[PDB]
Amino acid sequence: MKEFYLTVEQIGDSIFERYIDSNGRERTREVEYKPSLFAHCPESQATKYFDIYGKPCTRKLFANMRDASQWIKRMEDIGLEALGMDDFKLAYLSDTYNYEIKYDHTKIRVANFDIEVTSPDGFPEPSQAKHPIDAITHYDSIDDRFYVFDLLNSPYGNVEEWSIEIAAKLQEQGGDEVPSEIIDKIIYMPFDNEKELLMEYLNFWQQKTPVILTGWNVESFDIPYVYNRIKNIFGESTAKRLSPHRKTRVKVIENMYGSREIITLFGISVLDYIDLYKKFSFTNQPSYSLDYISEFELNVGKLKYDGPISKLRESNHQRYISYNIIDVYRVLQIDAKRQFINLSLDMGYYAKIQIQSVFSPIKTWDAIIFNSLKEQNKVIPQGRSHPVQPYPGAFVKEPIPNRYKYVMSFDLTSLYPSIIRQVNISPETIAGTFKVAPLHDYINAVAERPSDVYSCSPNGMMYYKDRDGVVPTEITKVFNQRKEHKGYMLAAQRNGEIIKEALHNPNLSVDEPLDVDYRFDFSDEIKEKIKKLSAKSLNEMLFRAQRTEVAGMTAQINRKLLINSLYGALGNVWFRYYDLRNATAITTFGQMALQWIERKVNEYLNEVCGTEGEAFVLYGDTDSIYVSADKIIDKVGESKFRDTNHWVDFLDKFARERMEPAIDRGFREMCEYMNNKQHLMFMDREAIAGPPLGSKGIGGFWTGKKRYALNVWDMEGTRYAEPKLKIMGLETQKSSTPKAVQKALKECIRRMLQEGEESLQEYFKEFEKEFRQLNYISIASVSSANNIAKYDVGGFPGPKCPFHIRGILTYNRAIPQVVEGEKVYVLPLREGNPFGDKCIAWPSGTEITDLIKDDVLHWMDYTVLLEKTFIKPLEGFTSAAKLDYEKKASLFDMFDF
Ligand SMILES: Nc1nc2c(ncn2[C@@H]2O[C@H](CO)[C@@H](O)[C@H]2O)c(=O)[nH]1
Ligand SMILES: [K+]
Ligand SMILES: [K+]
Repeated sequence: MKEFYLTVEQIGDSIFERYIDSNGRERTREVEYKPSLFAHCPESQATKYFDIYGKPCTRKLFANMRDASQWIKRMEDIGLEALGMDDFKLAYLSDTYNYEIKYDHTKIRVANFDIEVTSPDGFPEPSQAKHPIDAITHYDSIDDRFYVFDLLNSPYGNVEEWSIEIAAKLQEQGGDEVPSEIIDKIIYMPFDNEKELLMEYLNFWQQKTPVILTGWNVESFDIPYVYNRIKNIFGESTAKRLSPHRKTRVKVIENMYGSREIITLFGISVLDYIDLYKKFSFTNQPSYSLDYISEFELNVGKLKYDGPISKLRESNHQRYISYNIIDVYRVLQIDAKRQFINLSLDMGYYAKIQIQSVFSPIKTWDAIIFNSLKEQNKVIPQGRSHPVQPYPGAFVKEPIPNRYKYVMSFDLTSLYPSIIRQVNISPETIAGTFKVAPLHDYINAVAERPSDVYSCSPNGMMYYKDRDGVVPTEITKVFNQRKEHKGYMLAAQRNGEIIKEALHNPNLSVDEPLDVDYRFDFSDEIKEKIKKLSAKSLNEMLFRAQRTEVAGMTAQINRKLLINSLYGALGNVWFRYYDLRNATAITTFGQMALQWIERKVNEYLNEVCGTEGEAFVLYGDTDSIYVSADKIIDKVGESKFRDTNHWVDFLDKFARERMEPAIDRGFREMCEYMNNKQHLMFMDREAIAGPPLGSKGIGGFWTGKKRYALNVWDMEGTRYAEPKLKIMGLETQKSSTPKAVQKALKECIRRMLQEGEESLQEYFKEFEKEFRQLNYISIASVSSANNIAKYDVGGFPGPKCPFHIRGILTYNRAIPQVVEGEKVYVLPLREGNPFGDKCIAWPSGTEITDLIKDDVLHWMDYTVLLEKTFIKPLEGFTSAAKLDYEKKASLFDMFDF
C-alpha cells in the first residue's frame, strides 16, 4: 500500500520521520536529505524551470541541508534571489510523497489526555511545576482505552482507591454516572508516591508514543506541567524522553501581564483541542471552557461537585477521578460529532505539512501553492521582509440608533476570494497603476473609468485580464475540488437510499457485499445485484456508503476552510506572496462593492416605492447589507396580510424576484466600470426579521456598529416555527454579566422585539421585584484579577485602582485565595460596612468563605448592583429603540381603573 507520514522534524543534517510503511506498520527513519533550491540564470541557460514571473531558473542540488542554508545566506548577502522551498521539511514531504496521500486514521495514534494538580491556591504555574501531579487520564485511540494514573499519597492528602463500581451508579445511588459505554474501557492504576506514578507514565509513553497529542488546554497547561514536573524530579534528560527523538524546545511567551511557556516535543504533533475548536467551529461562543462547549455541543449539564475545584480531590476523591475520566470522554464526544482531528489530518495531508501547521494559514497555503507550482516546474519566489503597515479593513456602516420593524439582509458569497478571482489579483498579474480619485467617487461612479484594457481596483491597482494568475488559479482549483467532493457526498447519499430500500425484506441466501465505489451513482448492473444481497451484506454496504459520505463531508469542509483562510495569509507580511498593494486592492474593492450596492439598492427601492431620497439600507458589515422593509410593507398595507408567515413569504418573493435581479444588475455594471476579468459579486437574501403579525413587538433595533438584535423568521429559505433572536454585541452572554442578568436581559430583548414596550415594562417591574431574593452568586459580576500587586499599597488601593481590584483588596484584608490573572465575583457594599470599602471580590466558581459570607450579604448594595449590571445596559437598549423600560407618568395615573 501507499505509505504516509506521521510526523517529520529536521535535526541538523537529517530529517527524522515517523510514518506508516507499505505494510501498514508504524516506523521511524533518519534521512540525510539533499535539498534543491533555485537561482535565476541567463536565457542562454536552457531549462524547464521558471519563476512565477516567467524568468528562467537553474536548479542547485545540495549535499546536505546545512549547505543549502548557508547558500541562501550567501545569496542574500550578495543580493541575488534564492528561490525554492527554504523549509526543508515541506520540501522533504513534497518529494517523498509525490502523490495524493491516502491516510488511514485508525493507524494514527491519537492521545487525548489530562493532568490534574492540587495546590493550596488552585492555579499552579506550569513553568514552575512546584506541586505533584496527582492524576493523569490518558486516552489512547489505538487501544481505545482510558489509562488512569491515580496518586494515593500526597502532602495535600492521602486517599483511598477510586471505585469503578461507584462510578457507574446514578447520582441518587451516590454514583458519578460514568457512561456505561466506557466503563469497560478503563485501566485504573493506583500509586503510593508521585515518582513511581511519573516513571510508569513515562514508560507507558515510550510504548504508546502519541503521534497526535490533544485534549483541552493541553498546550498551555498539561504538557508544560508534566514536562517541567518530570524535569524537576528526574532531570531534564528524563523529561526529554517525552519526545521520541529526545529533542525538546521551550519557547517563552510574553504578554501584558506575565510570561507563558510552550513546549515543542520533536516527533509529536500537539493539537490543543480548544484551539482546534476555536479555528474550525463557525461560531464565537462567549466561553470556551470544556463545560460550556460540552453543554453547547453535547447538550449535557456541567459536572456537579460541591466546593472549589482545587479542593475536589480532598473533599471527594471518588468524584475527582470519575470526572477527570468523563471530561476526557467529553472531548472525545465533541470530536465524534465535529470531527476536528480528522479535519486536521485531511487538511494536513492535502497540503503536505506537519499536522500542527493547520493552525497556520501562511504555512498551509505556502505548501499548497508550492506543491501545485512544482508540478508545472515553476519555482516559488524567495520570501521578502515587509514592515507591518495598517491598511483599510472591511466596511462597516455607522447605523442610526433606532428600532427597525421589518428588516431583510443580503450577503455576498465568499467575498474576498471572489474579489481575488474577479479582479485577478496576484503578485505576477500587476499591470500598473492609475491616478486614483477619492473612494466616494468610484462608489457614486463619478470618477473616470480607471482603464479600458486592465482589470482594476479602487485603490489604484491594475491587473492583466488575459493572464491566469497564481493566487486566483489556486483558489479556483480549491473551489472546483469542493464541488467535486460535494458531488461524492451526495452520490454516496443516493446510493445509501438504494441500499436502505433493499434492507426491506432482503434475500436470506449467504453472500458478500459488492466491491463498488460509493462516490458515484450505482450503475444498472450493480442495482440488480443489490436486489439479491442478504441483510448482512447490505448492512455492511450501508456502513461503507456512510463512511464515504462523511469523508466527502470532511473533504468539502476542508476546502471551505482553505478558501476562507487565504485572505488572512495574503494580508500577512510573513506570507511569501504578500504584497501590500494587493492586500489593499482586495479590501478597498470590498469597501467599494458594499457601498456601491448600498447606493444601487437605495435607488431601486425609492423608485419602486415611488419615494425619494429615502434611506433603505440601514446597516452593512463587510459582505452583507441590512435593508429596512418598513416602506415595502406599508406600500402593500399591513392589514392586507393574514398571518406572520404571510408577510414573510411576501418579502421572500419580493427579495428573490425583484431586489436580487436589481442587485445583480448593479454588480454587473460595477464589474464593467472596473473592467474586471469576471463577474463574481453574487449577493442574495439571507434573513427576514420582524415582529409577529398583530403584536406590538418592535422587530429589531441597532445601538451602533456590530450592536443589534433581530427577531428572525427565515434564514436563506428555511422558515422557523419559533422565531430566533439574533443578538449581537449587546453583552448579554459576556462572562462579566451576572448569570441572572444574562437571562433577564435576553428576556427583555425578546419581549421588546416580539411583544412591545408594555410587555417590557411588566417584565422589568417583575425582575426588579424578584432581584433581592435571587442567590448572591447569580447576581455578582465577574472580572479578571490582573495587576493586583500594582495597586496594592499596604493592603489598600493605590490611585487609579480598578473597581474589582479594590474588591480583591478589601477581601484580602477580610481574610480561598485570589490568584493573579484569575477570575473573581464582584459585589458592591453599602456605606458603613465593616469591610472598609465600597466593594468586595472573591474567587469565581466558589461560595464566599463562612467567616464573612453573612456579613457580606448583609452589607450587599442591591440597588447599586441592579443599577450597574442590569439597568445601565437595558437603558442602552431602550434608549436606542426609543422605549421606556419604566412607564412614563400619565394624567391617568391618579385613577383607579
Ligand atoms: N519545481 C520546484 N521544485 C522545487 C522548489 N523548491 C524546491 N524544489 C525541488 O525540486 C526537485 C524536483 O523537480 C525536488 O527535490 C523539489 O523539492 C520550487 O519552488 N519549485
Ligand atoms: K480540562
Ligand atoms: K473536572
